[PDB]
Amino acid sequence: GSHMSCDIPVFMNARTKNDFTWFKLNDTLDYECHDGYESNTGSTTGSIVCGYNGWSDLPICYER
Amino acid sequence: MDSERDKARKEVEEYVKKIVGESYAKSTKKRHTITVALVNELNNIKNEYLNKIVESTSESELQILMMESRSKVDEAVSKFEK
Repeated sequence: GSHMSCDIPVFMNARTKNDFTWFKLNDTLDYECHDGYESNTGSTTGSIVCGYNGWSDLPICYER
Repeated sequence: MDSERDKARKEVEEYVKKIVGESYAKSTKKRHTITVALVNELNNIKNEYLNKIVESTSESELQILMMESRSKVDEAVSKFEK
């Protein structure tokens, strides 16, 4: 069922080295911002978690 | 009916992808948590309507479902400021 997995999300100004294309519940994904960009909280990296709702957070970085 | 179902699936997916893309484009550090909530919701709507489409038995039902998906997506977006 659709609430049992998460697709790889769209990235914006960020990369991942994770090579999986879909994720089970509680699986995680690490991202890193492009140089010159930062997360919503000011970090250059983040980790996001697949849940019933979708992703806990999205790999979008913002120009510093 | 197989071809029509495929076209309907593509239309629903493309509209959701468009609106997710617009949500990303306008995101900012301040708006980021809105973007996450909204994008998850849009993908949930997408899955609901793709599932209805796959089991549909008529072309007119497909047209209704495409229209309903678009409306639900637009309604979700409307819950947040532009």
